Amino acid sequence: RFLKVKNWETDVVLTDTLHLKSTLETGCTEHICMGSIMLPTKDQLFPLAKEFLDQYYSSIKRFGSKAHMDRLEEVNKEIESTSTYQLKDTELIYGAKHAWRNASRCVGRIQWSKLQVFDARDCTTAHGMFNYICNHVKYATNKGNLRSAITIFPQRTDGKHDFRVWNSQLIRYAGYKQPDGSTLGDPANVQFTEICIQQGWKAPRGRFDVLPLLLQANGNDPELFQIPPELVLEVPIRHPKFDWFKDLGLKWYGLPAVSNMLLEIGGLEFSACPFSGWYMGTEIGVRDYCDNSRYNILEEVAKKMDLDMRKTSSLWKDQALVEINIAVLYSFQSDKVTIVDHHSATESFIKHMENEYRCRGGCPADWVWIVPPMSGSITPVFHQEMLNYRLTPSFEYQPDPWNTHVW
Amino acid sequence: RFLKVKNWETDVVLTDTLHLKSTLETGCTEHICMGSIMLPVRTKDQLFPLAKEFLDQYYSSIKRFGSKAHMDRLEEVNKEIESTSTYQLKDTELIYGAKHAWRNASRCVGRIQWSKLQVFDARDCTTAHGMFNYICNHVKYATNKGNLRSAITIFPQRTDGKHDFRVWNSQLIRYAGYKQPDGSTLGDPANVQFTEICIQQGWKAPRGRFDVLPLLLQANGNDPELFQIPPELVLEVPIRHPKFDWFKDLGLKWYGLPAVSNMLLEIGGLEFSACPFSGWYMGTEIGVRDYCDNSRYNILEEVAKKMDLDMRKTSSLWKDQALVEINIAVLYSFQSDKVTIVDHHSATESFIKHMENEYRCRGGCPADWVWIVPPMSGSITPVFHQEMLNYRLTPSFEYQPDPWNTHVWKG
Ligand code: HEM
Ligand code: HEM
Ligand SMILES: C=NCc1cncc(OCc2ccc3ccc(N)nc3c2)c1
Ligand SMILES: C=NCc1cncc(OCc2ccc3ccc(N)nc3c2)c1
Ligand SMILES: C[C@H](O)[C@H](O)[C@H]1CNc2nc(N)[nH]c(=O)c2N1
Ligand SMILES: C[C@H](O)[C@H](O)[C@H]1CNc2nc(N)[nH]c(=O)c2N1
Ligand SMILES: [Zn+2]
Repeated sequence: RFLKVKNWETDVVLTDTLHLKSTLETGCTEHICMGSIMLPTKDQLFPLAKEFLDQYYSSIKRFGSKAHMDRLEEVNKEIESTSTYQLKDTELIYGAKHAWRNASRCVGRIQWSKLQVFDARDCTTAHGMFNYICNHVKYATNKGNLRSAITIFPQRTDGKHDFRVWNSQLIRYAGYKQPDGSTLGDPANVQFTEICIQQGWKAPRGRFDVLPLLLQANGNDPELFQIPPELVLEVPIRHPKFDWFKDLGLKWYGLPAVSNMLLEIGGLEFSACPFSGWYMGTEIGVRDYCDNSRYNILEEVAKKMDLDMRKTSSLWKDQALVEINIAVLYSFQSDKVTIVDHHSATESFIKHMENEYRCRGGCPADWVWIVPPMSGSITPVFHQEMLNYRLTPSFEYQPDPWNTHVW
Repeated sequence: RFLKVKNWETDVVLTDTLHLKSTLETGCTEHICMGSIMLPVRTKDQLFPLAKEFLDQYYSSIKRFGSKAHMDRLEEVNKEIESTSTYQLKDTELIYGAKHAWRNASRCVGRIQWSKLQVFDARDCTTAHGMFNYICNHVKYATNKGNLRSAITIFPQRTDGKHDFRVWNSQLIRYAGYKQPDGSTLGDPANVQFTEICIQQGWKAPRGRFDVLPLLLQANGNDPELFQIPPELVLEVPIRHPKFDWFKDLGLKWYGLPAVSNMLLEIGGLEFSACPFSGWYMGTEIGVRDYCDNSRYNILEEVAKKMDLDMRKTSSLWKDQALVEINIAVLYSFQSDKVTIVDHHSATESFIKHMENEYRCRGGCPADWVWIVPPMSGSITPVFHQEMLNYRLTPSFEYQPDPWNTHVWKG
């Protein structure tokens, strides 16, 4: 019930008490670990509201205060009447920052308290949403000096009036299926690029076409909007040693801005809550470029380096992978766009873990996601035992809108 | 209950019914996942259900479930337990048990080979000298002049836990570690504690960087004894790089035979506390972990210097770059000397096929993702994208405490 975690490279042992506050379920049982599975009303409402409000007022040294009790009273009265309730601005900000703080799969949580929260709860239309989103993008991008931000659209009411951003990220390249049988652009987005076309989009059918936004307000049909090109900061990808690298014609966008998740605070459900930080190099270099069901460029890069691709034991894929990742970092840095390498970020996370254990009693962490997709054991997180559990407020997964939307 | 797993690179979805035959606990609960935690005397009372369950499995596998041979064997074991508080396995049972323990080892990427395992029955052994002889033969047989063969040597089962056979080495072949008065470590830092024990027990240490450790063997619960593996039996490989000629000057070598000796084999409730087993190396065990862990030989810097990588900023990925070259050199060296080894791409690829085969033929394959995924280049191997269900089946290999922490000294 009081758990210890060991770092095996350093023998440091932390004691986790925070997990006893965990509420939601992991998917695992005593008979089975699902640690590597991708996705494992008024009486419902008030305890949830109460538990959140309890942690809020404790966090501001006002637990058991008149202001505390008043707010509990007040929210309880609002729930009784409206069947929902509204967060005070302060609570909204705490809630958001804490959803990040609790995101067990996030290696960048050391930055969690420095999140810019944009209250977009007065929004009523997709045009409105578009405006809020352009502002988020410009603010977050900041001419390459990235700043973390989240924009929070109105909370779910009766599930018929949901706000949803249909894109999985605010910025992402298109994916088209060729008669050739292959795939042009980003294969991860083939279906979404289709639904854009189905709903009107004029695709330039290229390899790196920034997708249009597909915005859904109040449960209405979603609408297309093109982000101002001048707001989409992109980095051309070159290598600091191989001049042929530029000829591969690769680029990536500076702003990772996840738009498809669900923010839960005090039982309230924010279906449209796009948030953004900045890239860890491997997200692009390892996953986006080298995953087989993505840009899958490994073969071509290797061939250009003239490595022995005959036997896998030449570790040519490994060599190419390293070089590709060197280039991603080199390009971003040269263009003064914020980026962190997998060594710095994992080392930062270890310090953060130690802070959370020391100041909060622990830190929920999903090893399967925290360890970078390359060079795993030469990063400190590899040797770090982690406890995974679900705290609230949280970011949750939610079904893709097209499978849901009552057209 | 049926459980599905998905490969997110291929969209293959498999169905697990095998987890239903799971008993032992995972460490996990509905409120906490302990999936990345490294480590999360038995009465006649608890012994017969364990025996029966095993014997039920064994006889299914040979398509004799419910036959008279099956029933009589259950009878015989039943009686033998109430009479002797334990029982003995038939040779067939031991062999089946050993293979299935490997097959059930959820952290082993090498399980495609599970059915081909040479079982050495050392249950007639009584003394440490007898142990040394058995081990020597294991080493010679498994080595096979570089053409490695999986083998396991099974010494006598636990009785009262007061007469245990134990191999005090974590591996049959492993390099000495020496702490120096200045804080630095000479040799393998992983073995400083065991090295010290050996030294105290009479071992004359050469005090070099790659001294092969002596066998420290415990028979029947008596104090352990030192034995030197004949050098001619210890196959080693000098490490060089195919393009880099300075690499040989790094003075590196490794032993060819990975032979794990500190685990406990459990079969039908019976506990085998000394069951050394051996296969062959996946290149990353040496090249990534043994050479490059900060707490091991830790050669990344020295290799990086020699490569003249930009080492001032970690965003140069000089570490990643040096790691790859070392792993290249490890594979090249072994292949050049015709010592069996497998790269992490081949091994993970084989594991996916094995695992699929296991779902089809067996209804599942327990697998520990945290361990299965290679410690370099994780996502460019197919296992990274594979969902896995982890659970514990018997027969199994279990951890046990280091014998020096539990041994009662005779003098
Ligand atoms: C500022 C620098 C940040 C860095 C370097 C970073 C890093 C990462 C990385 C590498 C992942 C793995 C994701 C993948 O492989 O697809 C991840 C996941 C995640 N991040 Fe962070 N992140 C940052 C900011 C943020 C912010 C601002 C938020 C929310 C306010 C956030 C919330 C999350 C969540 C919820 C996940 C897991 C999502 C899932 O379960 O699929 N991160 N992060
Ligand atoms: C024949 C070629 C084999 C290969 C390539 C192989 C590969 C591996 C690797 C790379 C590991 C992870 C090691 C680590 O990181 O510490 C492992 C773990 C393991 N292997 Fe295999 N193995 C082989 C044969 C065997 C055999 C013959 C047995 C037993 C009869 C076995 C049983 C196990 C067990 C029980 C573990 C888990 C160790 C633990 O929990 O600490 N393997 N294997
Ligand atoms: C697509 N992979 C699974 C998945 C599903 N749904 C959302 C996901 O987002 C990952 C994610 C989330 C937030 C991030 C913030 C910053 C950053 N650099 N990467 C980040 C990556 C990932
Ligand atoms: C010390 N490291 C953890 C550890 C503890 N106790 C036993 C271990 O065994 C690892 C292991 C076990 C069996 C193997 C068989 C073949 C192989 N190539 N590596 C293998 C590696 C590992
Ligand atoms: C099957 C496995 O759970 C899946 O591939 C996970 C593994 N770890 C990951 N880790 C990160 N950071 N991102 C991912 O998308 C994944 N995918
Ligand atoms: C904390 C963590 O469980 C520990 O470092 C694990 C990670 N995965 C591993 N995987 C393998 N194959 N071998 C190991 O020793 C480890 N160590
Ligand atoms: Zn688990």
